[PDB]
Amino acid sequence: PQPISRLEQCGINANDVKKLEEAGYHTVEAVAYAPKKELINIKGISEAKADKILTEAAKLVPMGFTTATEFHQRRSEIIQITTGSKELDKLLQGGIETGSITEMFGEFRTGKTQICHTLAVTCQLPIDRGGGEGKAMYIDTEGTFRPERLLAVAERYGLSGSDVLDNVAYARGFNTDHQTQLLYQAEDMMVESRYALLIVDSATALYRTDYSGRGELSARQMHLARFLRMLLRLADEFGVAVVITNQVVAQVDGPKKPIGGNIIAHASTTRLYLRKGRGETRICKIYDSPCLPEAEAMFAINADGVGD
Amino acid sequence: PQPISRLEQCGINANDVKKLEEAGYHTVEAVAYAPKKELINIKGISEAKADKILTEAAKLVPMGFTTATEFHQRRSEIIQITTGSKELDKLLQGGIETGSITEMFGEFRTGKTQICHTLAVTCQLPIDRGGGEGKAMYIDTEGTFRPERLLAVAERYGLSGSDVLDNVAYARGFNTDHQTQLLYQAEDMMVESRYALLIVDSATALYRTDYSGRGELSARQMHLARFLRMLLRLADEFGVAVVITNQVVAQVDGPKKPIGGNIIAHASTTRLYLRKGRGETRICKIYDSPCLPEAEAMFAINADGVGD
Amino acid sequence: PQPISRLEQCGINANDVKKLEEAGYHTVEAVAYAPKKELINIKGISEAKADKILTEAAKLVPMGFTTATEFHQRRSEIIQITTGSKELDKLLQGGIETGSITEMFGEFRTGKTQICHTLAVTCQLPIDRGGGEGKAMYIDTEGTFRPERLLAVAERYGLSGSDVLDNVAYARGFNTDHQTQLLYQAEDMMVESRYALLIVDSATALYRTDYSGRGELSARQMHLARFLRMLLRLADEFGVAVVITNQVVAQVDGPKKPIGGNIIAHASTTRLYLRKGRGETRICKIYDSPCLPEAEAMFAINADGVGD
DNA sequence: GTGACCTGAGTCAGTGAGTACGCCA
DNA sequence: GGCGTACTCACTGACTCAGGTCAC
Ligand SMILES: Nc1ncnc2c1ncn2[C@@H]1O[C@H](COP(=O)(O)OP(=O)(O)NP(=O)(O)O)[C@@H](O)[C@H]1O
Ligand SMILES: Nc1ncnc2c1ncn2[C@@H]1O[C@H](COP(=O)(O)OP(=O)(O)NP(=O)(O)O)[C@@H](O)[C@H]1O
Ligand SMILES: Nc1ncnc2c1ncn2[C@@H]1O[C@H](COP(=O)(O)OP(=O)(O)NP(=O)(O)O)[C@@H](O)[C@H]1O
Ligand SMILES: [Mg+2]
Ligand SMILES: [Mg+2]
Ligand SMILES: [Mg+2]
Repeated sequence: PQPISRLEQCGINANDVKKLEEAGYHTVEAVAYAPKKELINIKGISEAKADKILTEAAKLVPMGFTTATEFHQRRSEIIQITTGSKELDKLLQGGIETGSITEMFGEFRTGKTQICHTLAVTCQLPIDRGGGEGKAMYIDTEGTFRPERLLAVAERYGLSGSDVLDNVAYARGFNTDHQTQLLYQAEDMMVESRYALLIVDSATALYRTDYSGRGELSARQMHLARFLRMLLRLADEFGVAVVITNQVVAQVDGPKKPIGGNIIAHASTTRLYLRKGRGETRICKIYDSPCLPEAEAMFAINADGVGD
Repeated sequence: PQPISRLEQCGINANDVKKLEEAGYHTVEAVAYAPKKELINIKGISEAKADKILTEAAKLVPMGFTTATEFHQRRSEIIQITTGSKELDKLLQGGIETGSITEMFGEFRTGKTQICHTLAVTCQLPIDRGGGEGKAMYIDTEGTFRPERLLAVAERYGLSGSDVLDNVAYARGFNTDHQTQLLYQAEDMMVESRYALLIVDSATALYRTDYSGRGELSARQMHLARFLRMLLRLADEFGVAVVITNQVVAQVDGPKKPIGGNIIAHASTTRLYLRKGRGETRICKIYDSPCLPEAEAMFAINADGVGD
Repeated sequence: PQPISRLEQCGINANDVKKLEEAGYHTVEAVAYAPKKELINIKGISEAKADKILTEAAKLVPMGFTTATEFHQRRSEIIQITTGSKELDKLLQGGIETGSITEMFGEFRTGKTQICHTLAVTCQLPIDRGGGEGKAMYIDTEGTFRPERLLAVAERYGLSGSDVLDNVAYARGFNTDHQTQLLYQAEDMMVESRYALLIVDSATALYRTDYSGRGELSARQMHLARFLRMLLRLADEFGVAVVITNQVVAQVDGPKKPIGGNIIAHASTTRLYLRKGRGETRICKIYDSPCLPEAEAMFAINADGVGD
């Protein structure tokens, strides 16, 4: 957490610091991730303070050509502890690749919210369970968040108390504004919420309800792309696992197809697939990942705890 | 391959040469390549100083009319870094020419970063396997550069695990402005070396999330043109391949076209479309190349690297 | 044509002829075309000197009216260069005409470079079959010169060998001032030897990438007008077939119009819109030509060249 | 042979750029 | 297999002539 408040000590005007904090941006990394074009439109920042803040931000962080040795060493802060029920974290080697946009693009009845609760609990798994991690956020656009499931999966992982594992943000969207403000206040600049989980339950569901037809596609997807960029910037800020879900559409043209299309196809790092099949048990895929190979898995929910 | 300070050794004022060095010109070609307008825009340079700088620059480097057979004998050595797949480096004649800019685009899960990952390693190779006898300076904006592959690459090529990572230069470049900036830092830090492959993985991932909406589109494409022209400058200046990769959007008629419009369409020399095929096997196509004919590959993304 | 120092040997003092030799006036036709306002601003020459050199040049070069009947005699023996395709041949009424500016624009992968490459070899074919029997100059601005593709054309028509790469002269413009300066250097290489093609592989790519905004819009259109003026001077004093190449831009208001605006739109006698057709086969439609219809035709790019 | 004085009058336009964005049984 | 809508960007500079009137 290297925020705009620590930027004050660098010699930056306090008034401009607060007038940037009142905007979306909250950290030196945030402005260093935005052009001069985005800084030019903040009222009270006029074409000179923006540039000098750009130079100060560029000098403050080592945002230059490295050799990636340090990048592999930074891989150590990143843990994939998605245990689930069976064959998670073994065949699906990367369940939570912190710093990457995991995307459970799946189907109804195939346990996307259930696995989201599992993921939220596992991101709170202590150091003894293969690494201890924090928790910062949960978006509930479709209004399906039952912390009773959190308690049930807590008992699965050996957690007696689930109120400690109660996710720090039960925010909801109600519309396409993707909960603008929480990305801004919850920039996770405190001492907690480091290597946390940022769940967006049905991130682009509301983009389907509110935004409608071809007449609103451009605005819908540009809003979506700005939102996904905000997610990616949040992930780049320290390290956080951006785990989102998504629903399928039906290809009447002549069986799942992306919703959000190529914006979410390219934005998300490790995109994922879920299937029901036969019996109670359901199948997944390992689908997109620059590191993992295509494969399938095998899992089932229980009442006293859930896998995938 | 002649450092800019050598013009000072000719007799040009030391203050002028250093102020040009921090002006974005780090080779005797950098000053010669640009027009007088950019040199004039530099602080401390008048019209006369710029004119004498241009004359002394044109004195050294041959800006003349060499017959096409001279260029053909220059074309005997092209290096043509191999791809790793027998069919892929057969569709490409010998590979990809060094000294021209190549672009790879496709939908998700098409192995653009896979081709980059298994084609940058093939540059720090003896020419016996179509190597380049150079290094890499992979630049990557989305963080698709997952280090697990980055250190699981080297088991097939015949090289140790130490001298693959130690021969790449990775930064992030999480801005539209940071792309050209990183190009400048790369030029000034790699003039004193012998590189064979500069990779700009996602040239246009950052020209969507950043410059949102029309009206803001023209500045987006002007910045893209600036970046692409400086990119092309690194080809004549250092004789390297500068492979970039692209993305797609749904061309809603009311399904596959590259982003960047007609600015990335023209600057690129060779354009490769990667598409998911029947099963794990991929399909590559020659979209837009000056010498290469249109044909399809069938390369398969294997664990060691792109094979067939 | 006659070189600059022809009447000077018995006329003006050789010193001022060598003084104006730096100003890029390497033929007495060029001095004839010269405005007095553009000769007062060069060093050495006074009012009386400028007037006397202009009177001498006007004595050497015809300047007034001429009955269109005799100019029809000139136009009946001009040479039209074969394009390399049989169907493009009749479409362009004998192919690319000489002594005038021709401009083919289009999106990528439309074969604009490919037609120029085949034009560079068909520049040397005999008078009974090919275009002008002369050395082909290839001022190139994108680096997409492929001598290999030149050869494949040489196998056809039975002019194989590197004897076609010796005739072709290849420059490489690196900016706008230099692309303009290269026409001063190219000015003297055509008064001493026969050249029959003035391919500027992209007339406007560097204008697009050099002058950034709207503040530079008046400047760049002025400079481009000057460049097209010297192009027209070359075309109408050497009788070379200038073949410039234009890119495209996308209309956002409502769909691909060429870049350059009302300057190059008016100042490019013949315009072609090459468009991709189906498969490997592309289409060439006429856009703006004062003497041939606005139809559209067919062609394709093979491993041999741009033929059927 | 001696002996300086007095400011008026405005002008004349030019240059286009730049695509995005899936949907539904 | 019948489905549309979205707008903002700016800098440019060189220019000349004209005179004529007196007494102590
Ligand atoms: N506690 C449980 N025990 C066993 N099976 C369960 C349990 N909870 C849910 N399930 C099963 O898992 C499915 C959950 O599907 P899920 O995709 O999470 O629901 P949804 O309504 O599609 N939510 P979302 O996809 O986030 O919009 C249910 O339909 C049941 O078949
Ligand atoms: N070890 C491996 N063995 C086999 N296949 C692998 C292996 N690692 C990666 N792959 C495959 O390579 C594919 C390419 O990854 P991909 O999703 O294209 O990365 P990306 O190019 O960064 N994504 P995008 O930007 O959407 O193209 C994966 O989906 C796997 O199918
Ligand atoms: N040997 C060949 N055989 C057949 N077709 C070929 C061959 N070489 C190139 N082509 C075709 O020519 C196309 C390229 O045309 P080109 O003239 O390079 O377009 P351009 O618009 O000038 N390129 P850019 O630099 O992106 O503007 C390729 O996409 C192929 O379709
Ligand atoms: Mg469900
Ligand atoms: Mg890919
Ligand atoms: Mg071309």
